[PDB]
Amino acid sequence: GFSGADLTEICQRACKLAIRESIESEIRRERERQTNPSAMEVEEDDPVPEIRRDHFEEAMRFARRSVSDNDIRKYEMFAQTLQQSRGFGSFRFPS
Amino acid sequence: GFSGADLTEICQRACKLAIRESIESEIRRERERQTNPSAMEVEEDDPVPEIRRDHFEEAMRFARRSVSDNDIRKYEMFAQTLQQSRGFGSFRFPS
Amino acid sequence: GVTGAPKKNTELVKVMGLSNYHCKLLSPILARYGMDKQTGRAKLLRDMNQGELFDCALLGDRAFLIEPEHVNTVGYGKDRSGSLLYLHDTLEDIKRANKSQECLIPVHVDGDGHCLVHAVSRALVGRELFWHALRENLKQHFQQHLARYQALFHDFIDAAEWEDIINECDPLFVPPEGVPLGLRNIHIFGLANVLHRPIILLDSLSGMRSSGDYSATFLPGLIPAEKCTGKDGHLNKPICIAWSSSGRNHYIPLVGIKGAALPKLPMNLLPKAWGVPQDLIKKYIKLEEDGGCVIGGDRSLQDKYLLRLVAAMEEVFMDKHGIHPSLVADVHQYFYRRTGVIGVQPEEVTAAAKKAVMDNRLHKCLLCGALSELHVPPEWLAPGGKLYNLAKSTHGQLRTDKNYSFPLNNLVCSYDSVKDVLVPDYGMSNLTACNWCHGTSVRKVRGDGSIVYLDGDRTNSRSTGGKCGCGFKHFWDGKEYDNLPEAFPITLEWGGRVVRETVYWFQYESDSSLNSNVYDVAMKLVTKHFPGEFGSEILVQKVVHTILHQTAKKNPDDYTPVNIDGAHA
Repeated sequence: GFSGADLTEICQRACKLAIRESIESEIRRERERQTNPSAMEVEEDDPVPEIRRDHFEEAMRFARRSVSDNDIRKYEMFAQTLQQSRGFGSFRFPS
Repeated sequence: GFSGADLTEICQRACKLAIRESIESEIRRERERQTNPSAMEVEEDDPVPEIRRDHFEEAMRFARRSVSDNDIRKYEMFAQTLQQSRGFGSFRFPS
Repeated sequence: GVTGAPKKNTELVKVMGLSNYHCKLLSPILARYGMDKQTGRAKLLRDMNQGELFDCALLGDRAFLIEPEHVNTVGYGKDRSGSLLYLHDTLEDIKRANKSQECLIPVHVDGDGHCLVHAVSRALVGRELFWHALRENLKQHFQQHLARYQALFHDFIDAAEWEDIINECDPLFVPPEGVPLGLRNIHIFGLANVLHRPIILLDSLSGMRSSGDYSATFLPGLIPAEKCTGKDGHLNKPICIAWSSSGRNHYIPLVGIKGAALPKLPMNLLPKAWGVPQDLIKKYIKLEEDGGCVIGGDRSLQDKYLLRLVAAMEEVFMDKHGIHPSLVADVHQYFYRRTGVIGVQPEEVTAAAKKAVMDNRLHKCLLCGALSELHVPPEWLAPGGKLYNLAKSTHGQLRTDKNYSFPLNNLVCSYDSVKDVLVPDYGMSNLTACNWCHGTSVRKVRGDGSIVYLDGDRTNSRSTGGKCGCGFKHFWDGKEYDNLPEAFPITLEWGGRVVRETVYWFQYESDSSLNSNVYDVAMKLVTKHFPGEFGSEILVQKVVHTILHQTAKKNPDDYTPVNIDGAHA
């Protein structure tokens, strides 16, 4: 029953969880390298280049619903007010 | 249950009980030494140099809880409603 | 009311929740079922290939060990009957052999006529759980070695008797009239061979010097001694049994005390072999250097595992019998034991109580725990019955379109044209006063064992804490709350319409999450009374502001629970 504007949240709160895990490991790598500057170990390309499933498996824990169930049988009941005042489809031209 | 601005009157009303005492012990000393204006041994360096516990013993007597326990409920019953509208939990991608 | 609750019978006394009658409702299914170490679900022995009937040979290491705190229990621990004085002459050398300590004791067993294997099962696990396998497989063990049984007893037992002897192992087969209530020693010989274990049947000092061989040492003669050892390479210490009366009709098991000294049986109290050479005492019993033998053992099963196994059988017993065995047990006590008949079949109580399950005719007392039933004989509603007469002068003609409610019996009866009977929906029938103590709070019991509580009904589950004082949990809206909720009305106006609605506001719950949350209580009402109105979000704000101002109690302990008659007064 998710709205069209709470799938634009699941697809962003699942980016912050890959942004944060990038700066984290980017910083935490410089830490250990400065712990052993003589280690010389360089040319490390990237820790996370990719949204990397098990982000969505975590962003779904903060996924709410905008329109509750009662907020649907409020419009769907208004359609059957504009409707139900119609229905002459029984009309048929004789002969 | 003290706010962030009711700990700033256990820390000022604990100073207006030192200003009082250090501004009284100055005056009382002045009338005192007019009994011996020829003493020439007057002017003690400091009568009260220090906030000096047994002031917080007294300033704690005028400490008022700003937010009553019947008003902190209105918020704790909000944030718990932002939760419980969440938690897709057992969500798990296949395989 | 001193007598408002009948004393619990030996079959009905529940030790750690386990009663003999309850175990009798689970033991026959244990004959082909086992407990699973991972799921805890019962599993057919067909899948784990232990045979169709439970192989009692694995039980040779099983000896019951009684705790001192459970000795005083009637039907579980020490027998209180005259067997206490009976065995004292034997108890004189039982104690003194183990340096004057009580090491071997008689144990009370249900007197339903099959106590022999009941005692042996009580000799093995101390419960009535493994007894049923002891007989059915014994009948097969008799058949497989009947020729070898013939080799010894064809000159002592009639050839036609062996067909009757195997009939003795039949579980519910009632022998013809005149048979003394008790099983012969021939089973124990097979049982000793079946268990891969010696079995010792004792009697008084007079019994040993009596010229009868009814007290003898049953050795596994049909099974070689290397097969009569435990998994540690040691011979299985024998289980001991005794005669419980001078009439020789009830068997008792002799077991040691859990955590105490291992019983040692002196030579004068060690009887001669039964049907096998005397030299087999040395071969089949782990014998000591002093001339005696060790009784009981330390390779025993703790009661913690057996508690799962009983629960592991109540699992399938849901599917197979459509009823709970404890629920059957109470039906036995309150309706079958009500007639005073001793020895009622468990199977009849199981099947018939399902009728009470189907129509919800069980109504359990909430104060003394009595299980009451609204049982009406069929003719009472048929022509000539009591309620049959009332419908005519109180509400006129028997009408197929008119239901007849009988407040005196709380039965609401429709008139079925073909049968000419008034049919009360016993689901709609409600007992209002107990027929044991006349307690007004008597409530239905469902087939799953769940009691049909109502709002304000106090459950038997212990309250972990609460201002109620009742010490029990309370049931509400399908949930169990430690306290009863404060209630006070609310005032709703929307679209010109006005609604009275009463608001129940739980508070002071031991578990935090169960306390009321205004943003759910308010939303529930508006949805419940205004489904699909536009702009109701404004109404909810007005509602919330009211409840908060009403629950703002000056003293947090200002507790004024709901006033429900009967639960609290």
